[PDB]
Amino acid sequence: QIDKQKIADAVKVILEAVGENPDREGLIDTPMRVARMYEEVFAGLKKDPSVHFDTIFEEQHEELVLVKDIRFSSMCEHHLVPFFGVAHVAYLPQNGRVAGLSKLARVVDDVSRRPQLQERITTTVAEIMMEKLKPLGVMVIMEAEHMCMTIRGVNKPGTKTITSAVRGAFKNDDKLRSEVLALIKH
Amino acid sequence: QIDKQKIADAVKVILEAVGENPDREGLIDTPMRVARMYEEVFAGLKKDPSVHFDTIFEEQHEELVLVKDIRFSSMCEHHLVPFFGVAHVAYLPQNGRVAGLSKLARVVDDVSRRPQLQERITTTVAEIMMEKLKPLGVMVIMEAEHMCMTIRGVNKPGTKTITSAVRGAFKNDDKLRSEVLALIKH
Amino acid sequence: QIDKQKIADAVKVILEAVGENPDREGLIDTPMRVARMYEEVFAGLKKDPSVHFDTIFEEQHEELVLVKDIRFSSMCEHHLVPFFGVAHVAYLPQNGRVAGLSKLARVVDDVSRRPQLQERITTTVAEIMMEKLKPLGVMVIMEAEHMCMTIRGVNKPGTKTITSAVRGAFKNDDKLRSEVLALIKH
Amino acid sequence: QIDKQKIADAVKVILEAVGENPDREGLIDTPMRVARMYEEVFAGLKKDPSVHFDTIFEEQHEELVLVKDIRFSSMCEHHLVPFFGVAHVAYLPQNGRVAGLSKLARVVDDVSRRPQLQERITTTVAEIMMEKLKPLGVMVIMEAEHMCMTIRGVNKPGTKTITSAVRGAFKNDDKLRSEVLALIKH
Amino acid sequence: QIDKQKIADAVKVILEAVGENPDREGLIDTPMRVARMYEEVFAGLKKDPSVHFDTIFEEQHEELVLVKDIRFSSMCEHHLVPFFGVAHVAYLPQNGRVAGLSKLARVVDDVSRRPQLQERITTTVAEIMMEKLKPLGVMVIMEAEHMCMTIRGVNKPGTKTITSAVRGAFKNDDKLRSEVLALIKH
Amino acid sequence: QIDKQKIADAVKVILEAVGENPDREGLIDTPMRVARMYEEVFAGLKKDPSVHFDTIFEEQHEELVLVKDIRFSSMCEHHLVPFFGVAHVAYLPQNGRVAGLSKLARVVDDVSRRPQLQERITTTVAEIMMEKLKPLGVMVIMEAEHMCMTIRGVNKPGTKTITSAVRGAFKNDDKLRSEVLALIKH
Amino acid sequence: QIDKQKIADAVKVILEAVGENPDREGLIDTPMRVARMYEEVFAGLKKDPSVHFDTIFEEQHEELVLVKDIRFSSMCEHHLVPFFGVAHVAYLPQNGRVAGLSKLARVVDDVSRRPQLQERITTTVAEIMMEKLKPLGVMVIMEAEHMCMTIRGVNKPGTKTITSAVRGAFKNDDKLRSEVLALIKH
Amino acid sequence: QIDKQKIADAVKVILEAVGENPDREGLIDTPMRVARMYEEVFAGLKKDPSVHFDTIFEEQHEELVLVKDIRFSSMCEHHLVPFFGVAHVAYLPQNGRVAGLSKLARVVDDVSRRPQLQERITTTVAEIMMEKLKPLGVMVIMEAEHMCMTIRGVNKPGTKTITSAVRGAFKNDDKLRSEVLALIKH
Amino acid sequence: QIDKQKIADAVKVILEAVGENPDREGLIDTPMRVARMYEEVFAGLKKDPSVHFDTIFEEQHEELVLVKDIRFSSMCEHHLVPFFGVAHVAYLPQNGRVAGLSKLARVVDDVSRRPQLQERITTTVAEIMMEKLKPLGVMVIMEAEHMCMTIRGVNKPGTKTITSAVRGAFKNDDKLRSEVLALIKH
Amino acid sequence: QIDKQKIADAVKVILEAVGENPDREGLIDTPMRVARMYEEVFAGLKKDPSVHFDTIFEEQHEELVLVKDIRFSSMCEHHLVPFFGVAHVAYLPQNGRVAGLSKLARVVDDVSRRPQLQERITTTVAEIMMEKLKPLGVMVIMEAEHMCMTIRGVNKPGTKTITSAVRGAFKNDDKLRSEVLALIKH
Repeated sequence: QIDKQKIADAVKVILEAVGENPDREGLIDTPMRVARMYEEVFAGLKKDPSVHFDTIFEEQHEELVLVKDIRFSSMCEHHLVPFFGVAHVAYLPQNGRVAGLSKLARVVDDVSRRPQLQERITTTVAEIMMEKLKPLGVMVIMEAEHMCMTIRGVNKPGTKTITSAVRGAFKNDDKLRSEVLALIKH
Repeated sequence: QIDKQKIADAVKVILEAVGENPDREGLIDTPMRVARMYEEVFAGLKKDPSVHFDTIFEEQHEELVLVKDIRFSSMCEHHLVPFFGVAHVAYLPQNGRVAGLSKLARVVDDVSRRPQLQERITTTVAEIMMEKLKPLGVMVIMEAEHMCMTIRGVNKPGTKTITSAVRGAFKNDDKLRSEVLALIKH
Repeated sequence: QIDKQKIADAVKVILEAVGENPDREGLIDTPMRVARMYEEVFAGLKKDPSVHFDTIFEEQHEELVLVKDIRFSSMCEHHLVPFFGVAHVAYLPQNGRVAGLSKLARVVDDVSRRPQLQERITTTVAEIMMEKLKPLGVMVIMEAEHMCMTIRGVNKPGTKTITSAVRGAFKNDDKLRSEVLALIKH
Repeated sequence: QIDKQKIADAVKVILEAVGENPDREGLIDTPMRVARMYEEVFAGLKKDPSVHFDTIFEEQHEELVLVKDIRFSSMCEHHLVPFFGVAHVAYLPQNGRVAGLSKLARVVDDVSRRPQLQERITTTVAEIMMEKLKPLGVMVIMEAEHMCMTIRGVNKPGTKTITSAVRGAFKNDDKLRSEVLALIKH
Repeated sequence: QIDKQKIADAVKVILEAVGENPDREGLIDTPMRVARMYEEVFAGLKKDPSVHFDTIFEEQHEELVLVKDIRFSSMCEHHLVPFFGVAHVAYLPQNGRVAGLSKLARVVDDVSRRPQLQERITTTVAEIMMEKLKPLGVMVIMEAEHMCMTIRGVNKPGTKTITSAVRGAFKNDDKLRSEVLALIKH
Repeated sequence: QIDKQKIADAVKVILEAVGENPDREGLIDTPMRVARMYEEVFAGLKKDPSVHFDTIFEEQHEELVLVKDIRFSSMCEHHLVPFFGVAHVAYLPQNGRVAGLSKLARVVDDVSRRPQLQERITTTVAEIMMEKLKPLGVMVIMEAEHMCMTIRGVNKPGTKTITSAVRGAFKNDDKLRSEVLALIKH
Repeated sequence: QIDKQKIADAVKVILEAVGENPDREGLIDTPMRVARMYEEVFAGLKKDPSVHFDTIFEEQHEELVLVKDIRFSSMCEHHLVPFFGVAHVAYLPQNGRVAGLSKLARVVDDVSRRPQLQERITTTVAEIMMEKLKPLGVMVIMEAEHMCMTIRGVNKPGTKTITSAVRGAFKNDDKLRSEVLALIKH
Repeated sequence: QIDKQKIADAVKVILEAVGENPDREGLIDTPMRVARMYEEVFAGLKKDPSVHFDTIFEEQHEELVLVKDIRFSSMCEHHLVPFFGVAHVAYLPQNGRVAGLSKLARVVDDVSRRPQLQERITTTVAEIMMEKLKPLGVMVIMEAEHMCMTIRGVNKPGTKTITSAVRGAFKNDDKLRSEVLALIKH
Repeated sequence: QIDKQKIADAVKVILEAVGENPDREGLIDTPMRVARMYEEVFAGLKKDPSVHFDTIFEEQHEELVLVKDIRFSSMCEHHLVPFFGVAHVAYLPQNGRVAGLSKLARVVDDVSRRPQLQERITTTVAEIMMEKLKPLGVMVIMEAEHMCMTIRGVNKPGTKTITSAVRGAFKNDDKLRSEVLALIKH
Repeated sequence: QIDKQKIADAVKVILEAVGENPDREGLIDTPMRVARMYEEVFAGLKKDPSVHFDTIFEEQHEELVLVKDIRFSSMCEHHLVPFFGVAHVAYLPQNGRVAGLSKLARVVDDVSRRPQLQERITTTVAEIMMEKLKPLGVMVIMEAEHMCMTIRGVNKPGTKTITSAVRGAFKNDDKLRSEVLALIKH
């Protein structure tokens, strides 16, 4: 349970401090709206994201699985402004241990819903999968645009950041990485 | 000069309140970074945006000028989260009073650099142009994506908001409005 | 409070009736999953979708607002299979009554979360807006693909259905309707 | 022969249970429509999909054949909601045994017309080909969007699942797999 | 029931006449395959396409409905070679009479499944809708590529033929036609 | 010389057999039109397609030549319905035996102008080039859509079939094949 | 019959005059090749292009027919270098007089196969249609790129020239012209 | 003839003044290179842009001619930095006076080859055409990107400026302007 | 110096020989226009293309440089009709010898401005770069459309010819060739 | 602090020398505007671009990070005219040393804000990243259009120059380079 009233009070202080009128009609509810938003976008601070893979797995299957264009969003920890884009998750199941698709997506969301670095989301999702799924390998790629960069002095809209994490077989098998990348293009 | 320290204190309170560890390496400078960011993105609170048109050029031309796909960003006043996209600005000069292209962009930026509604940015830019350029008419269209919407519970990425403001000749000449809209399509 | 157990029993009957083995591993949890899904996608049956506009902002703004590409999904009432696409909502505020963007999206979602016709979603959204925003006018357009049609006998993938509802000023002002349509193309 | 009446009764129970009015005009025929739909989309439960290859053409051609962007749809067995996209099927004929294109498509359709996992459709198609075509190798790739995921709480529209099955020469020849993937991009 | 054997005999004659060897492996079954194909693509000769309407529900709904990008194919009556593309069907319901979307598609198919002129398919579909739906108006547009043209001496691949039929209100209201055309672009 | 009258008679029989009125205005000339069309599209039955290379130009150039997006059409031998698309031809010349571009196209056309399998067109073009040009290697890729599949019960519009044939150096040099494939994407 | 030898002698003179060696291997046959090419591309000098409409189809159809993206090429009369692109032809049939598609294309080709101005091709095609089809109106649009301009003098590759001719109803009905233009833009 | 040496001396002074080393390898030849560049890009200062408009008579060449996507570049007179894009020129011939297409392009180039405002290039081109062609009307549109704006502090890459000039019939006939705009979109 | 009058006399002979009226208004100046055109497009016959190739010196720079999408045009030596498209030039500088961009383009133009084969342009540009830059290697790719093929009997518009030449390191390093190809796609 | 007056005097001399009237309204302030512009775009002459590298430490993160489509602009040192496009920067962090994204962009800008060669910007950025981040390797690619080439006699708009620099692991690992290139295309 987040203390929304405490956050709201801080937001009000911020608004006064930047030279705004916190009592004007457009801002009256902003403090609480910001609080509610933080509650939602930082909910992952209160959750172990690995729990979604504590579940019964899907019917046995032994070949590459790739789930691509999984939308995500997060907040840069440096500036607390959103960054957003897609994640692509590929892996080689071992002994038929396959992840429910919606569980995958929940991991990405849960890891994301806290102040982050894209790099840390990428590796964490890869680590959780290695831990919980014990596959022959995993490859995670994330692609995102950072407002940290679009709205600020630097002002570079259209810049995409791309992170990747390879574990297990994907670390040593370039042909496999290469196939994943080809399948992700389309 | 805004009180950055005061803002930083409030941000720290927010980080504790959401359940984060404000002393961890990735957050230690976040309070001050957010304060410096707010100083930059809300600088417009301290500026008259109309000053950029205190220099206008006198060459004699009476026909339509459209500047399209001017990038902008701002922060929704409801949630203090960025929205960003493009502005298109069209006007009918008279007495050859023409706006420098960079001056136009500065007006858009200055109006934008405060907590805003897209609607209000749109009309303000239009009003400033009527006041300072005294053209036969102006038409302003803005197109933007709101993170207010993409990162929150509602979760609708790809939603675009489009606003417009017409003044002078554009208000009564539908053919003219129509031509502008065709030229903006591209 | 939906009787999920009852639904699950009916689903199990359906699975037997189509010639499946409801006791096979891949189907054992299907009855309850379907029940939980129905609870979610038909939640709108228990909600008044108009409540989201019980809070409205007063600004001094009188010009066109268009929110386009709002993703939605629903279930055809004929076949209980999903249809999905986008809604575009345009309105002319009256007396500065402006809708929060997220409130708009919520209305679309809530109206959508029940067995539907696309036509009815379109008009209902429009009606709710006229009633709760009291704008000069509203125009709602929806564009969607129906699985009723992609998977089933007609087998016409790629077919899009487009519905519209105009009220108030949009009903009588063809120029205005025309401008909305141009802005929606881009 | 499916017991449609039994299904229709169960659907009526479901409609009552979710809080709908089964007697309203839009729903009166829904129970039977759903029954007829299930009879069609699950027809594959009554068919051997391998019969379509009981006719094969013998012309000494030994090189790669790829049939790409074969539309398919199916119903997830977990939620009985459609998933749909494209299948790509590549094979290396052996002794000039070539598949009729329409026979290929029929196999995909027939395997699909039952409650499924994408993975199982992929491998089943591949197995049927190896068995009935006896080619040097087969590669099957499927790309699909699951409504299981777009309409439910998880709410991740745009997410694509990609499955693959390689047999014979495609299992050991990475260059060949690579060429197929290039030809599928375009 | 058509006389497939008769057709097969004629096809065999055609194959001998063009200098082919009707006994070679690739052609042995061609006569009967062509017969079965004609039975399917010319099935409309045995059917009344008007029987599919009206699946008319009552809504209280008076606004435009457009179903676009309905795939169709037919055979030119001049050369018995396929032409194919899309149909777009728009109407203004009267007294809340709405057409099932799939019923619309079936009408297009049925009218199409016979030797045709694109022009005739277009008007026939429009007439059937006026007769059976009794709407305020209908507009039908078809867009297609003719192999009559792509494979023959003239050899103009990429040529599209576009036909239209307007009835009722669409005949007199250019604004309405115009809106339909805008919605069909996209 | 083809016996057009004999073909026309057979076409008339086919029209009666399918339940059409052969004497209606749109069909009266169809029998002879179809005969003249068959004369044209099956002209290749009377031609040696290799004669176009009884002509070569000695330049002493040894590097890759690729002619891409050569339009072709043909008739499936299984159903006598058109298929059409593009051919790409690449080769490594040897001793100034470069092929005139129009001579290449003529070979494709000539091989195509008879009842065919896409596979056979692909290999035949490749064989003719090896025989007549004696290059270090050849690679032929064809991409086409089959009406065999778009207009019939299977009904899969947008399906493309891709065939290839490699000879000489292209058979052993995967890097070379790969480069060709890259150059064909653009 | 044209005097190819005379042309070949003139071409040889041209080659000498520009400082080329007419006896080198690549040019030996060029004079006769250019003669044969001129015989083909200027064949329209010997043909009445109107004869293709001496056969008309009668069916009582009165609505708009548009044939778009008809490829053509011609030679500028100013420089004898090719220009090429597409023609779009729209007409309103009168008393059911409809043009065969291939006949239309032939007219465009025949008018084109002589030294031309794009403007003249456009009006000539329109005039022939009014004369031979006696429709309520015709609209012809041509779009082309001129090598007159890409290789020589302006050196402006990508420049398109667009010409139009309206007759009959299209001359007076701007809504109709407008609809044609919309249908051409897809 | 320009005094290049004088320009080169001034450029060298500029390089010293900005803190650069004019003797370093990369700058040694820069002063003369800048001089030669100015000679080329400002050559229009020494020419009468036209100055060269000869026409030919064609019959019922009274209809619209549009030359679109004419590439141009120029230098802003405010900053002496390039701007570039396309010009579109449309006119209604009078009495069959047609412009050579390349002559049009030359006029654009020549007017462009001097320090400019986009507005002035636009009107000048329009005026020259009215004076020298005496058409019923002319419409000129230019679309360009200004480096004045992409490289400087304002920093707005992607911004396009669009100017237009209408004379004669285009000034009073909105339908005509509209048709031009539609044809320019494609 | 070219003898333009001699060429003009030969062109006039050609025009009479093809059955044209050389005294009609559109053709009166054509002989001289064609002469002036040949003077321009064959100017390379009088020029050494290597002579203006100057290098730029960047000390120690050794990494890949690619200049892509360099427009060129030329005339096929077989038919004297234009072909045009793009050249891509990649090289590995040695010891910091780098090519000025405009110098590169000039070499391409100069080699092109004579009757050519695409292959010969390709290798010649490669050779000149080995000679004048002495790089570690060069790769040249050209992509063009030939009117030799679009306007003639063969009639295959859209056909692209692609040539390549590799020297030095690009000859033995397939990875490097591959990277160039990837960079050219975009 | 650069001597703006000196620069302004030189610019005035340049304007006279090219044949312009420096006293005309549009040019009066140009000299000083150019001076102020040079002060801004060449500000990098006074800064060390390596100072911005405040790396961030994330844990032990060792996997690929790519920041792509970073907009940049600079001035060619040869002609002092802008070139602009994108930079892509990829690196393999060592010991968790990661670069702030905005810091990366600042380095690109600072290196760019001086007369440059694209090649030198590319290597300098790469060097700075090796020095300051000490990663396992870096790859920098830049893609730009040069006005040096678009506005001048050579006149080749659309030409892109692509430069690269590889250090550390990217120098020896072609698979890695290849993966970066794929991710940049995407």
